[PDB]
Amino acid sequence: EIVTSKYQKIAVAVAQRIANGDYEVGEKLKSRTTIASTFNVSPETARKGLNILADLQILTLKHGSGAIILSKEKAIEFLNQYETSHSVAILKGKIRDNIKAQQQEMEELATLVDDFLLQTRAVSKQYPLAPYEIIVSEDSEHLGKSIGELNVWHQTGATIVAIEHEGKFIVSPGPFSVIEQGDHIFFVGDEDVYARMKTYFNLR
Amino acid sequence: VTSKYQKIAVAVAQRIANGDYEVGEKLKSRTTIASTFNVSPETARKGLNILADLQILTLKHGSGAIILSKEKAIEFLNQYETSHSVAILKGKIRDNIKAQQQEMEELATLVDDFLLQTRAVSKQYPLAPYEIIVSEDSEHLGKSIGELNVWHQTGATIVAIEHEGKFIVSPGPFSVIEQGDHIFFVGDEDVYARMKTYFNLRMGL
Amino acid sequence: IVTSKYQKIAVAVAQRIANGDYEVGEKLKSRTTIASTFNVSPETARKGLNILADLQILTLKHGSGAIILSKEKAIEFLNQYETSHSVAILKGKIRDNIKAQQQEMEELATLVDDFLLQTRAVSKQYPLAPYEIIVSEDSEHLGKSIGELNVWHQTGATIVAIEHEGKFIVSPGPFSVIEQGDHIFFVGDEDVYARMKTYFNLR
Amino acid sequence: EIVTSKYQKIAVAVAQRIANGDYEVGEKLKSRTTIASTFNVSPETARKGLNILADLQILTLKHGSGAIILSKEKAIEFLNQYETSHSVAILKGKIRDNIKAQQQEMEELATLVDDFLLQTRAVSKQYPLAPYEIIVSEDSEHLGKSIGELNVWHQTGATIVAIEHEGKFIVSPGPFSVIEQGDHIFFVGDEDVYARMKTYFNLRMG
DNA sequence: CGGTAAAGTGACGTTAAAGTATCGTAAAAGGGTAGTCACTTTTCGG
DNA sequence: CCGAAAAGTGACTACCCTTTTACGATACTTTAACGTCACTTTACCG
Ligand SMILES: Nc1ncnc2c1ncn2[C@@H]1O[C@@H]2COP(=O)(O)O[C@H]3[C@@H](O)[C@H](n4cnc5c(N)ncnc54)O[C@@H]3COP(=O)(O)O[C@H]2[C@H]1O
Ligand SMILES: Nc1ncnc2c1ncn2[C@@H]1O[C@@H]2COP(=O)(O)O[C@H]3[C@@H](O)[C@H](n4cnc5c(N)ncnc54)O[C@@H]3COP(=O)(O)O[C@H]2[C@H]1O
Repeated sequence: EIVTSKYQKIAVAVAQRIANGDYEVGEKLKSRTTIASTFNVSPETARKGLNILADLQILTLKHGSGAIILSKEKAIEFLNQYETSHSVAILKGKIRDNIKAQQQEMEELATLVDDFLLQTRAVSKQYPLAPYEIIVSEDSEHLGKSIGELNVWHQTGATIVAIEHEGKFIVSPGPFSVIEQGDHIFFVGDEDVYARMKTYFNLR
Repeated sequence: VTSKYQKIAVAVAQRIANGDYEVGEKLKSRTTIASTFNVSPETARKGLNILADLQILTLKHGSGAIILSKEKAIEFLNQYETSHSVAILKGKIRDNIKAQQQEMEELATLVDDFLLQTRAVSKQYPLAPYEIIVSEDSEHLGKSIGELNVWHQTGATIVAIEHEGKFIVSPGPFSVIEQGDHIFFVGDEDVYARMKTYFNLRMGL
Repeated sequence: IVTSKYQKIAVAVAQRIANGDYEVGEKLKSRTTIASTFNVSPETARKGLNILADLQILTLKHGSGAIILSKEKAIEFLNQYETSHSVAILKGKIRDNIKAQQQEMEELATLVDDFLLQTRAVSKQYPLAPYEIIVSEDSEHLGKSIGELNVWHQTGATIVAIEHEGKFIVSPGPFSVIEQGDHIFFVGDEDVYARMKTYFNLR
Repeated sequence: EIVTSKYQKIAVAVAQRIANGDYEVGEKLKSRTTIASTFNVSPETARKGLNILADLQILTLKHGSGAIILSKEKAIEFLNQYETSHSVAILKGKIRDNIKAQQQEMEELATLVDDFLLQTRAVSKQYPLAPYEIIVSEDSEHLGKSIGELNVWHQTGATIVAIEHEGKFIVSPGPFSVIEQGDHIFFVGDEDVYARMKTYFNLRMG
């Protein structure tokens, strides 16, 4: 997710304090070791954060001395740009997460289409008396009705051989079997009957 | 297609060009660069090798980095930016997004035919139908499936009739069963027993 | 959680057994011959034959080959394989994947929109570097607007900003007034700079 | 872009000949080196192509007797089966080209947006001013006109500092400089002036 | 009171460690190769 | 004319080579800490 440098984190924190006014312009800061203990960091790590601010003309520290705040206006500008552009950073990170996730989806797609082709080949390899099958997952006035109430053969030309409901099968279902949403209908007919069944159950 | 070494180069060229490093001021070479940019000394060294190759600085003094000319640093910045991507980078990203949008449209249509080329989905379950040859005399011959009311008589769902070697799939109630036809139907073993009895086939094993 | 060629071998051989092409008594060819017929490794063929062995469709205690065991259990295995593998279920997954990818790209499009909006355009760090003069000398051109002076036609300069009493107006237009002591920021070349200096009596 | 084993090619070729009738049913496909010489291929790749044929039950094999042709109807059916499924597989191979190019453009997008962030922080470190740069790449009633004819400052609030045309820059352009399609316009102003310039030159660009 | 020297503290620079990424090597599998094995056909001899 | 032997070819198999994928190791980069150096302040002495 979001990771920044600890050095940067310290720099941003102290720059925010300066911009808020805790450290006024011209405020002395003979520091290193004291603020290092405030931040529970090695005294040396403190400078790693405060000379980056000096080259950026936010403060001035002579050798062996304390940091003197220089420009309120420029420290404010820098802190603002950094935080709003670290929001630029968070948006950037979300784009990289999104594109990597999409590469993950497209890799799954690759294996799916290879697997799809493999199954189409293996399924064709038999041919005893293959029937036609659909999943009635869309809303339709034909759901919650029995096969006889629908009068299926007269509506679509299909002969239903089996209904799968909640993973269970009824073969040779008869007129009293009910077709419910999500059920699988196995049926025989030709390509036109398959097309009729798809339209009849609002499947495309 | 770029690494942060270029960014270092631009940053230090910017300092030189603004006048932050006065004309002829010396840097502490790798140590100063690493302390400033947080970049490693090995990348930094190539970063400054860039400005050496363009004569913005000289490194023949192991001590550090001597800056040479502010005018050449400004030249560097300009050509660098123009040959790289800034407002072009915004345009390139837009072009990339639109190219991928078109590629996805092509993909959507490809898959449509791929899926529609499957004009049906089969199962090859054990639901494959029993086959009986109605070769014996029977009161049921010469009648239509609907007149017989077959499912209610035997529990069978007829999927096809073979008559004179020709098949009718999904036969409906008006198809007639004639002597010698083959009836294909789904059911279980008990449905098979009912069909065999119904059509006077008790002789068959 | 379903990817295998050995399963394709398993179903193929089970379909042969169940249809009756391979009678019960009959022996299958060598594990190496089946691997070559199905164009795969002997090891994957070993997995396929182990599948039907675990389902008691074949036994391999003989080196000559695999002996067929049960035609009905091959049929029993075809039913279970149908369930596990699934047919249009596979197609449906591809449609869902495509739909999810389209939504992910819509999210990406909007993300980039804000990223690019930012708030403004950009910069090319050009030597456009605008000149600055301070109009501190007396001049008949002071107390006049940029349009009244017709500056570009007089000096070749394009004024980008005026500083007046320490405050800035950027893109000033023809109605902005140049007063004594103001700073004029402008673009042009060295000759334009020279014209501006002379024009405002800065020699 | 085609990856069918050599064996499989050999099988298809000889099966096609059988289905055409060049190799009749009782006629024996004898001479294995002689079959290798027919296609100038190795005799063992040919022998195995024929073996895969024999195992799909198109021809029968036996010592001393060249492969005898068994069934016309089934060899014909199998030829047609390979004809459909192989093009199905080629269509599958196509979606692969799409996913590959798109993954490449995503890896490309990732680098582009990383550098875009790099540019934003780099330009945030500016000097007195950074003029907005627009590329007038869209069709517009304003193209082919001079800055003075357009009366740009009064239309948009922008002061144009330079035009880039055919890679050449004119600084301090004046009213007689013309804006042509594809030019880069550099101008000063604020965020609102930028919005006016973008609208004025038909750059909504969604 | 002024100057000098010493000590202490803060900063800067350099080096080391840890984590992540990339590349190379190795292993496994899938597909082609020649050697061997057997069977059938042809020729010769009885 | 029939039988036997030899030769040629089909059938068989163990193997080898090539390609792809996965894992491991090395390298690089970033962040932290130890050490050393400089500057400032104080105290003491002249
Ligand atoms: N292929 C077949 N196999 C076995 N028997 C068949 C049959 N076709 C028709 N019948 C029999 O004839 C009756 C009328 O069939 P019909 O198709 O007109 O009218 C049918 C049909 O439109 C529909 N239906 C019933 N089962 C169906 C199924 N499995 N598939 C499609 N439609 C079915 O409900 C109506 C009443 O069905 P019900 O079973 O009470 O009554 C059925 C049934 O006893
Ligand atoms: N670089 C530019 N960017 C944007 N628009 C430009 C432009 N150059 C010319 N125009 C537009 O064309 C009009 C006539 O410009 P011209 O240079 O002849 O006549 C100008 C010019 O001599 C002078 N002027 C105005 N603004 C100026 C400026 N920022 N710098 C220098 N001269 C300016 O006053 C006259 C009237 O100015 P006004 O703005 O009413 O009208 C301007 C303006 O609308």
